[PDB]
Amino acid sequence: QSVLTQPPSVSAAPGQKVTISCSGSSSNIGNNYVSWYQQLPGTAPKLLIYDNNKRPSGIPDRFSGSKSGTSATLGITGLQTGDEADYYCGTWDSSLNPVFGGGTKLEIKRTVAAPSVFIFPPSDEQLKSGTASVVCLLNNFYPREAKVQWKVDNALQSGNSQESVTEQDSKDSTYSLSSTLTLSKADYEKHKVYACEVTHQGLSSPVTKSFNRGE
Amino acid sequence: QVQLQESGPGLVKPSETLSLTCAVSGYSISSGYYWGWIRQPPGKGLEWIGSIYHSGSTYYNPSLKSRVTISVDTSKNQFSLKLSSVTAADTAVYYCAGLTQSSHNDANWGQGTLTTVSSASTKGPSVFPLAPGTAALGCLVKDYFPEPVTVSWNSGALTSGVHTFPAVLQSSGLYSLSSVVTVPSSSLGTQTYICNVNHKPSNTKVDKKVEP
Repeated sequence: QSVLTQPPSVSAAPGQKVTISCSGSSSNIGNNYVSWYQQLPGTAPKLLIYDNNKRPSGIPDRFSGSKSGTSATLGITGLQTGDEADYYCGTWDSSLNPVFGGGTKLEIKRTVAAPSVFIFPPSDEQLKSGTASVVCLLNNFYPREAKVQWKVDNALQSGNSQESVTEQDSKDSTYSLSSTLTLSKADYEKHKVYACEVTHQGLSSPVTKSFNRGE
Repeated sequence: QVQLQESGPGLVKPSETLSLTCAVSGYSISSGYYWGWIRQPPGKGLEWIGSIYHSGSTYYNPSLKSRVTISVDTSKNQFSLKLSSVTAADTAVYYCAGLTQSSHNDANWGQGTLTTVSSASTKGPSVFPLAPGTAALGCLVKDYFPEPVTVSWNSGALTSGVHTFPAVLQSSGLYSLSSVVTVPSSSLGTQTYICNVNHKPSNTKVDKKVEP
């Protein structure tokens, strides 16, 4: 899909400036105007800059753009937590058809924050159907790297869980992570102790949250 | 305000034709300088599909042109995309967009609609509680296909502290997703918490109360 090259990611702290580059060719950026878009997670691209350096109404002057040769650059000053987003450049190609870059994710730097850990047994309703999902939540931590280990009756589980991580929080720049361990009902009823053990740079030693089935 | 809204998300089988519409509000479709479509494959950037101008002239991405038809229905104030002979390579969020006046320099975009091309079939979710001086609680939205689901809390009244995670694709070929919220412990006995789940591809909506 993409024809223009952008860095995968950039990062800076609040209040700072970042630049995001877009590299093309003579026949696209070389000859044509460049636009830039912001894509907040889950939303459509929103135009920040058109005709290389012009802002539409509503876009603050913290955003700026320029073009030189076969490259273009977006600048964002005075960074705010709400600026966490993917950013895309766009131009026109030798046929005057729109083309786009691959996106750059902006991450906001913040201080280390340990997660708050919670474990959830399977519900009785899910059990009634024949399955047991056990969920462990790691809430509002930074940086993104974290490790979850599941243990059932002290057996380390490997391969039986899946996890996902939210995009950075628009207000506090933290991440959260959910991990689901899945067992059949029969297997779940064979064991007592379900434990989620969490390692993170914010924790001076691993934190374990556990429950005993049925207790 | 000018609003564009794509038809709903869903599933199309390989070799069949993808059909989307975009309803325009707050602007007469015949007045638009151009209307068009851009897609975004999962985890990737933007890819233009085509445009139709006020004159009726169309221009399509040359890699898709044989498969693409864009047209305008002035009675419905809508424009459309048909993409024939789809394959899993056409899985993407599809956005409609247009520019209301040629003088104007900021096109209006729709919200995007995820179209998944698969030989799997539509399945609605089961919703389970994640039962709870901070308490966490949530909903597990399990075993649905295709994406997406949306989740709100308390009919949109509760937004602070909500985290709705990306779904994971299970080995069964079905998605599972969790949404959680952290709340005061003391509210658990007095405040009702309901997760509002919508899986538009199966027309499945469920409001699940989560109790301690």
